[PDB]
Amino acid sequence: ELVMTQTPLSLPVSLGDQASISCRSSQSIVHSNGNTYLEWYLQKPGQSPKLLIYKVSNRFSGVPDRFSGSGSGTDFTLKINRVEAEDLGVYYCFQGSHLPPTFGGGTKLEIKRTVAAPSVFIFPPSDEQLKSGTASVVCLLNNFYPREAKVQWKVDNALQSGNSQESVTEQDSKDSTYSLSSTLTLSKADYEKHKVYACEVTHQGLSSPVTKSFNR
Amino acid sequence: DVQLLESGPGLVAPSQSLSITCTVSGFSLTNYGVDWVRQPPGKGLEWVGVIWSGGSTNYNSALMSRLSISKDNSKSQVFLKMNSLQTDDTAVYYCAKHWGGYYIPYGMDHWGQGTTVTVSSASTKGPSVFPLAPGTAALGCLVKDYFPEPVTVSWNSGALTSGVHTFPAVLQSSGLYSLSSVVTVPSSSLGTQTYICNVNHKPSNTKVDKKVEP
Ligand SMILES: Nc1nc2ccc(NC(=O)CCCC(=O)O)cc2[nH]1
Repeated sequence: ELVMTQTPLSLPVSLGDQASISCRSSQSIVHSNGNTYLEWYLQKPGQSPKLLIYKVSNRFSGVPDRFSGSGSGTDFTLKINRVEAEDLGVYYCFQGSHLPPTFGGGTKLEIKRTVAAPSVFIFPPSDEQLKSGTASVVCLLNNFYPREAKVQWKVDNALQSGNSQESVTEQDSKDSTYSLSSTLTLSKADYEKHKVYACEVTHQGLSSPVTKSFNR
Repeated sequence: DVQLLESGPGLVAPSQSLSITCTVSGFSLTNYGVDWVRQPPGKGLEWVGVIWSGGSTNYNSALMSRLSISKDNSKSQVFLKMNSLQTDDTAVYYCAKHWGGYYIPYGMDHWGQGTTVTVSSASTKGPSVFPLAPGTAALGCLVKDYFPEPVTVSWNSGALTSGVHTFPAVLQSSGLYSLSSVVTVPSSSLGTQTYICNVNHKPSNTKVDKKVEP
């Protein structure tokens, strides 16, 4: 039973730099016919896997020259010269010389770009939502870098905890930014009991924490 | 024009059976092997099994006692069937066409979009859709309290693509999912143009169109 060991798990890389991904197999994957059936696949956010490299070093048609596979026996390498924003995603090696075929663990390529501050928007519960017994206050942080960002909820200046949930997008394929949503969930009763709702946001690209708010 | 498209039941109860159909097009299954591959939420790609052009199969070590792949050449269809489903089996299932080589493919050419399978004893719930009301304006849709994944969200029937962000779902203490899709638009068009989000939840057959207004 062949194992494919891919390192590293996550690979942060600046735009235009080189990225090197390693696949090691627990045995030789040179087939008895002399071929070695090792492929590399990219899976981009919200997309199916796509073939880049087959038989160790052959580029699949339409794959740019910045992508090259090499190696033999057990040690194999994918190199991406001048990493582009569009190269973002998870790379998997694949071994097909031996039954059963296996994928490596995957290597996630994150892109390192310049700092970008989020734009913040706050949304009050819709009148339709209140008219069924639940209040969702949504706070949106749009197109920022890096990923680390603190979102705090203040209800009449009472700092909230335990009653909200966050969701972050994958890194954007055109500008390597993240967006995030934080959702504050209250029963209509407990919502209509309070005046000022505030989303407070902290980020490296902001000079001090920005607050978006509204009165109910 | 090569196409592969998976057709699954969306939700399956534990201990029961899974049947997914891959409908294939722009090629002949007499000539091509097809792979089945899967991906549990947040985890890596797993090879599941294969059906060779001639009709013989090979299966994954872990799943092979519960797995069987078959096909209909005349119908351009490949079938994955799987017994005794566990929570573990929750995944996106892809079919993939074989490319190149004699009796071992050089790679996997073309893939289906995937089909999502949740193994659970909960029942199907359609989402409630609530507007998120708006030189740049943000507006959105809050899509709430549905099971299982996925939902698909588009704006203006797919016409408006630029600056759309549909966030990954989150699972609530209620066992129901909830997401939001938002779009950034010009402030000046808020008076002139209308914005509708199109929310589709195939497991419940619920299609909802929502007008988001100032
Ligand atoms: N996309 C792919 N699906 C598969 C399925 C099986 C593959 N390899 C083998 O079966 C190896 C057989 C080796 C032998 O000739 O004994 C290789 C492969 N690649």
